Amino acid sequence: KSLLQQLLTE
Amino acid sequence: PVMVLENIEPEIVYAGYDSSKPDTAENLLSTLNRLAGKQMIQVVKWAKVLPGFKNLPLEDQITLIQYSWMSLSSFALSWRSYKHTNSQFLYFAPDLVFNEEKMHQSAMYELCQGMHQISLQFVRLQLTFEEYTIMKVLLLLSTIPKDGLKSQAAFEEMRTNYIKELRKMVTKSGQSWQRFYQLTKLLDSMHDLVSDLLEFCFYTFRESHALKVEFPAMLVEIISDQLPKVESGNAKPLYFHR
Ligand SMILES: C[C@@H]1C[C@H]2[C@@H]3CCC4=CC(=O)C=C[C@]4(C)[C@@]3(F)[C@@H](O)C[C@]2(C)[C@@]1(O)C(=O)CO
Repeated sequence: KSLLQQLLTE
Repeated sequence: PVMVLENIEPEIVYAGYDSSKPDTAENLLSTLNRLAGKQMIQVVKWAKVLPGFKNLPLEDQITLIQYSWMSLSSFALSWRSYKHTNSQFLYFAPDLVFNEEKMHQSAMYELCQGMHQISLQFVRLQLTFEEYTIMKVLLLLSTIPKDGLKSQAAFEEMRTNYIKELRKMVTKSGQSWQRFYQLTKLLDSMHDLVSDLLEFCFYTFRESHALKVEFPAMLVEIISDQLPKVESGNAKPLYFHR
């Protein structure tokens, strides 16, 4: 899971 | 939406720059990239809760952030330059402000001059915070893939709503009509600038090891996906004029 993915799906 | 944008506006990020250290291009460029990484975490947090953006599929959200990160970063830089220095300097962070001297030492003098021209325009227009926040959203939705996004219709609906939102802002006539024309011409001028910034960014990213120009994980992931798309012609810039 990419950092963009993590930050958008918190 | 204007009241929402005011509340979700990200706080200032410090570069952690030490002014008593040598002004080499490697040190300057590495500091700015580490700063970009910290700034982008806030940018993504700001994007996540934007009215309408939260309704785009995650894949379209990623595509839009990867295409627009450079535009949002340069526009926010010019905003801080205008608000903290009246566009006399490039206010990257409170502890890292570029004058002509730092511009020459960064090895990106002409690109710094290009980013400064936008700050100069903000002084000329006397840009308001409200206008700035809507323009930032329009920059987030300023580039799409050549074949469009997964939810192209949802995208076009959101973007039209933010264009209408900008028109509603400037109508607060004649002067309001000229203002909408000037703010949308300013948005289009970001495409030419960002194209030159990304060219140098892609070069330093490829030549990271030889140049000793560090990139934080946030920028490594974004640029690794973005660079092949831009270079193959997959990016499609959206314009108000031309
Ligand atoms: C010319 C490019 C464009 C630069 C960027 C221009 C916009 C910007 C504004 C900021 O407030 C902080 C960082 C960034 C986002 C930036 F200043 C740095 O990251 C360094 C950068 C990518 C660059 O200098 C490099 O490629 C260095 O490797």
